[PDB]
Amino acid sequence: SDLQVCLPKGPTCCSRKMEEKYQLTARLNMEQLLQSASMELKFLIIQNAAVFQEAFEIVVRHAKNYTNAMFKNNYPSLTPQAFEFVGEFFTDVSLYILGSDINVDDMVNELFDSLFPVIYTQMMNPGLDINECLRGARRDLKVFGSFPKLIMTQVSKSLQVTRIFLQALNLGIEVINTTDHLKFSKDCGRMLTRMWYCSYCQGLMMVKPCGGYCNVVMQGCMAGVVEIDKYWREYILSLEELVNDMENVLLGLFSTIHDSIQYVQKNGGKLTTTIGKLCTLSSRRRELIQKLKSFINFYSALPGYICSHSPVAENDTLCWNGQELVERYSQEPVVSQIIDKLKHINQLLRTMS
Ligand SMILES: *[C@@H]1O[C@H](CO)[C@@H](O)[C@H](O)[C@H]1NC(C)=O
Ligand SMILES: *[C@@H]1O[C@H](CO)[C@@H](O)[C@H](O)[C@H]1NC(C)=O
Repeated sequence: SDLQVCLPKGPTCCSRKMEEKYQLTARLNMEQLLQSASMELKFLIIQNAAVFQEAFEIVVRHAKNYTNAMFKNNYPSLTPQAFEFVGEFFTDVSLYILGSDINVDDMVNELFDSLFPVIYTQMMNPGLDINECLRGARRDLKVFGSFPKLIMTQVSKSLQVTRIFLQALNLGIEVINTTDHLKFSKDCGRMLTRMWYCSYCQGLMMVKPCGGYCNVVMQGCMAGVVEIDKYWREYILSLEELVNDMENVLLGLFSTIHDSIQYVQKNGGKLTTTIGKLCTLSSRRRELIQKLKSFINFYSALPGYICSHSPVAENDTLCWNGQELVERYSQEPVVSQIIDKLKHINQLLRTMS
């Protein structure tokens, strides 16, 4: 008589307060169903994100170790200072891989800025306050040739693809975790309450809602959610485009650095006088992608999941149509944030490869 959701066709066994209860369980039932649909995909990316993050850090640590080892072996006169700017470089390497605001060109530079004064003082002119004059002379006189720019492009290409690979996995975690927190319209909350519970208010014990009625209701409130599909697909294929490395580059840096130190030593005669006057991975991300491609239908199949895991009369016979038991059935802001972040990422993937 005073109900606001359950259309009272005949009498009704539930009051207004019982309509609250049914509306809140409708909310809770929807969130649980969405969360059950997204659990297995969420855990897949969470697993891989944790593994790949440690695997990359193992690579960076191994690359730092070997660069320090070739400094110990080939340039003992540059140690222990060598250990300081090598460690600072690879620390910034990791920090950049994990998404922090680090400038790759500033990394490579600062490395050669710190490396040149000790090369001059210990290898070229044996025999502290003039240090800043030497650091400026490194770049102003281009003592290292194209070696810094060579390393610059060599590592910026591989560190950018590794950084975006991690950023893409985490953002995938972020949007899939956002699905089961998706708040819906007030009209849908009433429709879901009608579809799932308002039959109990009419005194029915085993009646299930119609599969067709569930389809028009689900398509009702997932109209915005389903629009994410196109962008979620493009995210999957763009991620496949990137995987199809950074180890070989980072584990080759010593070689390039060592040759750069030979290069600056080749013109020492004129340089000293001028300055004196002046002063199994790839298998893992392949398996991840093949497992991620099984979830390309996630957003399109989502209304199908909610109806197929809720009790419905698929036959559309002897079912509940939201207001009565029939013989046959007749028949943005958060979502836009998901699409924006998907758009931003997809663009970022497509440009790398
Ligand atoms: C290798 O790296 C680990 C951790 O960075 C360090 O404890 C160890 O001393 C390194 N070994 C060599 C030979 O550089
Ligand atoms: C999922 O979302 C909830 C609430 O927004 C948040 O507390 C939680 O940390 C998120 N989990 C992940 C793995 O992002």
